[PDB]
Amino acid sequence: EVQLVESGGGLVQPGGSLRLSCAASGFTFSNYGIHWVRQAPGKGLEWVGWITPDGGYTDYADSVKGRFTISADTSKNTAYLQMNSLRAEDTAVYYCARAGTLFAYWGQGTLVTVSSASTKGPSVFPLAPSGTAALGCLVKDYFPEPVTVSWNSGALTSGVHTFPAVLQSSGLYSLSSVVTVPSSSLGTQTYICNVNHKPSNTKVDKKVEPKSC
Amino acid sequence: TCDDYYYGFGCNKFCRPRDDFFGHYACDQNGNKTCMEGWMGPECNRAICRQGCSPKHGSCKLPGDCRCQYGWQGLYCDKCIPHPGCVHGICNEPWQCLCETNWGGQLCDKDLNYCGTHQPCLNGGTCSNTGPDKYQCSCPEGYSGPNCEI
Amino acid sequence: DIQMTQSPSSLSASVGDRVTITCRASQDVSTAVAWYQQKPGKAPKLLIYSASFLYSGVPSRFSGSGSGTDFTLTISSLQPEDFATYYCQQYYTTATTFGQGTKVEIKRTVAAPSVFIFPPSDEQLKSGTASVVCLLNNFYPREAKVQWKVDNALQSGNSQESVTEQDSKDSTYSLSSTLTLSKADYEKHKVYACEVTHQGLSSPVTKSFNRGEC
Repeated sequence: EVQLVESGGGLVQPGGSLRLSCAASGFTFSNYGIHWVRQAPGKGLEWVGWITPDGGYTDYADSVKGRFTISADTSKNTAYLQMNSLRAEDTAVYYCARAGTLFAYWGQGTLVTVSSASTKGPSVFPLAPSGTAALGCLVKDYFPEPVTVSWNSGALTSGVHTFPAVLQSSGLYSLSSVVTVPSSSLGTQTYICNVNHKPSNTKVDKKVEPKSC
Repeated sequence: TCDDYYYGFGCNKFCRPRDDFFGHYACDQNGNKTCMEGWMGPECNRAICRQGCSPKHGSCKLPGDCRCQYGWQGLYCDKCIPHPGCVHGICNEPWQCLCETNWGGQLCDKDLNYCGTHQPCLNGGTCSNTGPDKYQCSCPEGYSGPNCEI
Repeated sequence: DIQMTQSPSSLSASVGDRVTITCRASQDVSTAVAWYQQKPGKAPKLLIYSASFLYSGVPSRFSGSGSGTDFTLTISSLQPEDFATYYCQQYYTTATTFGQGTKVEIKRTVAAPSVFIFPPSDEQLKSGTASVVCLLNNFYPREAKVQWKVDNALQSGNSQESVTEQDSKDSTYSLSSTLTLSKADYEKHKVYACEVTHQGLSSPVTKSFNRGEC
C-alpha cells in the first residue's frame, strides 16, 4: 500500500536552514509527484509547493518562494524540501502528499520549530494515587515539541489521558499524562510511564508507586 | 537554447506540468504531456476507471474507482437494480421485475399456480388458476363460497 | 490566488443531528472542490472529492453538494467520533487553496467530573520546584471553573490549565490544572485546595491535602 513518511523536522535557529525528506513506497514514484502542505500551530492548511519526479519541474507559494527549494530522487523514491532563511512564520507541521490523487494520500507529518531557544530533555515525575483510583506522570520542562507518553509499554490505553503541552513562563513545555485504574489493582499490578522526547534523545520509564510516608 | 516550458526543434512546443481540475501530467523533453498513473485524455483531466467499468452506466473522477448511476450496481457497474422488493423476477433495465415461469405481477410475488401451491378449494371443490394469486373454486352440491367452505 | 471561506467557524451538535458546513470560493471553481476531516495531531483525511463524490471508506453519512462558487458538506446523522476541524479545498489551480476550517463539537447530557488532587512528588521537590496537579476527569460541558486556594488564599497567575480533545465514544473532556511554585514557596504553606465548579456538580467540589501528610 501507498506509504508517505516525512523525516528531518526539528528545532532550527531563526534565519537558519533545514532539509525535510518524504520517503514514498507502495507505488511507481516516477508516475506521480509530491506536494508539500504545512500547518502552523492553531492555524489552517497551507500549500508550500510541488515536484514532478519526471522532468524535475517545481512550483511554490509566494510565501515560500526564493527561500524554499523542492527536489526529488526516483532511485530513492524520496522527495526533499530545503528550507532556507527561516522566519518564525515557517514553524508548522510539514506534510507531504502524492500528486494525481486529489490529496487522498498524506504522510503523518514532521514538526519544524523555528526558535532561538535551546533543546531540553524533560524530567519525569510520578503522580501517586491515594473502588476507582487515578495516577499519572508529570513530564516537566522540555523543548521543543513533541513528547510521546505511553503506559505499560503500549499495553495500557483504556482510561489514559495525555494532556496537550502548555508553554510555561520559562519558554519550556510541560504536560501531564493520567490513567484511571481500579484501587484493588494497585500494588498487585504495576504502572510505568514510557516518556520519549526524540529532539533531546530522552527515554524515561518512571514507575508510579503509592507512598505511605 | 529553450526557455522554461518550451521544447522541440525551434522551442515552439509549450508544456508546463499540472496537478489540478485541468490536468494531472508532467512534461517530456519533446514538449508532450505525460499523464500521471491513472489519468487519461490529451490533457489528463479524465480518470482511468476500474478495469471493466461500464462506459454507459459507470463513471470516474478518481482512479481506479467505478461509481454507479441510480439503478445500477456491481464492481463493473453493469448489473441493474430490480424494483423493490422484487421477488421471483429479474431486470434488463433499472427498477424492472420480469417474472419467470410462472409468477406475476409487478413484484413477481403473486402465484400463477395458486391451486397447485395452496389448494384453496375445500369440501371437494375444483381449483383452476385465473391469474396472479387468483383462482376459481367450482363447488359440489351443498357447498358455496369462494373456497366451498359454506 | 483563489480564496476558500468556510461558514460557520465552529458548531456544537448532538448525536443524530444534521450538520451543514458551507464554503465559498472567491472565483468560479466548477466541481474542483474537496472536503477533509482533521483530528488534532493527525493528517487531514479526504471525505468528498469532485464536490459530490464520496471517497472510499468514508461513512455514507458524509455527503457534499455545490458547483461554481458555493459548496456545502453534510453529516446527515452526527456521530461521537465526528469531532474535528473540517476543511474545504479548491483544486481548480495546482497551487491548492484551503478554507480556514470548521470545528465540530459534540453536545451530550451533563456529566459531573471526578476530581483528583496530586501533591508534588519528593523527586520534583529534590530538583527545586513543586507542581500541584488537579485532575477533572470525564466531564461535559467543557465550561469548568478551577480555583486554587492555598491556606484559604485564592491563587492567581501561578496555575495553567490543559484540556483533552473530546472522547470518540462518550464525548467527554478531561482537564488538568497545574499550580507551580518553588520548593521554598511550597514549604511556606499547609493546605493546598482545588475548588471545582461545574454544571454536573450541585455545589463546588474541593479536593485538598496537607503538605508532608499522607
